Amino acid sequence: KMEELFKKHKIVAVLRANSVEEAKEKALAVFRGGVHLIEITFTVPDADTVIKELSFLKEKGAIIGAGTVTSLEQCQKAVESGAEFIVSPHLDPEISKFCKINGVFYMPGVMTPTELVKAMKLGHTILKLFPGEVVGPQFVKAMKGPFPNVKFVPTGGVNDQNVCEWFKAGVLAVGVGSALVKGTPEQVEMLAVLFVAKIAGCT
Amino acid sequence: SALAYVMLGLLLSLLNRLSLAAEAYKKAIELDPNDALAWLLLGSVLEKLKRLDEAAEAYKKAIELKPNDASAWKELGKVLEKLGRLDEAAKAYAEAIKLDPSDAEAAKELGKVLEKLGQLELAERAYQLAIELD
Repeated sequence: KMEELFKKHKIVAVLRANSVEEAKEKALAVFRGGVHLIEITFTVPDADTVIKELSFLKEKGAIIGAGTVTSLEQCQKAVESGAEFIVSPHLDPEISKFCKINGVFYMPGVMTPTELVKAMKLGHTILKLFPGEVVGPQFVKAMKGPFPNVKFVPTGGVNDQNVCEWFKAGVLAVGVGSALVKGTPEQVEMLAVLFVAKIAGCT
Repeated sequence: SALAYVMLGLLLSLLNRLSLAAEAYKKAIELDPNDALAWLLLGSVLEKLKRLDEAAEAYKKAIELKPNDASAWKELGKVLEKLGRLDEAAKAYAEAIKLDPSDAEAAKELGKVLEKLGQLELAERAYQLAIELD
């Protein structure tokens, strides 16, 4: 499944840009830096064209997907573009039905235990913890008891100083966005090889 | 005879007769152009002979043979940093860490190259990586 690919690369690049050409540059730098899970948010104008213009990286071994999906009609353009996973900052049940029928992996946004239960009843066991800068790694370690099946991929508050705290708490991967986006198309590649190293060094 | 000349260059390298050792490695290269050990040793001998421009060429020929030597990439970072290509050396130290994220020396030397190159934030993140390793 996509879960085994999340468990291997352990890092997802939440890419947010302003233009179409700006997004293709940062995705090339992130992939050259060792990160293979790239999340192209739909706040970028014409994000459905960036995903289909990065289709050559799927031959090089990259997993390009669509993130920050608010409406299901946005997920229509996301699936038709060629995205391999759909990511939303909130739990939208109608998007889960469309992704299940079309056969696309969907990771909803969850912040509370009740939002997790409602997402579990939809069949999801891999949830996005947004914003991680508010719940913290203590949240992941707290849900390990009552919900031993849920696997979190946080997005907020995941920096190099505490990237091992998330993993030693029990997360499946981490979604770094601000740190990887900031920088020139050559600083972005360097920021990736430094972040991949710290993740590999965590106990 | 391809291996014997490599052992000859190692012995000459033990007596500080480095220029004579470089001739021994070059003879093994002519016997077998694919001996990666002869190329890697020749680069480390020319590095101390301060033929840094020729030293980096032998290190590249060694990496071309065995492209997963964290020792060869890290040694190519030393030559390119002393030669003047600080941005090409940082890209070499990057490939060394891609192969071994536990190399405390490659992470420390990358932070020094980036600190002289400009990005203190990219250098500081590299400095903390090396400190946490050791």
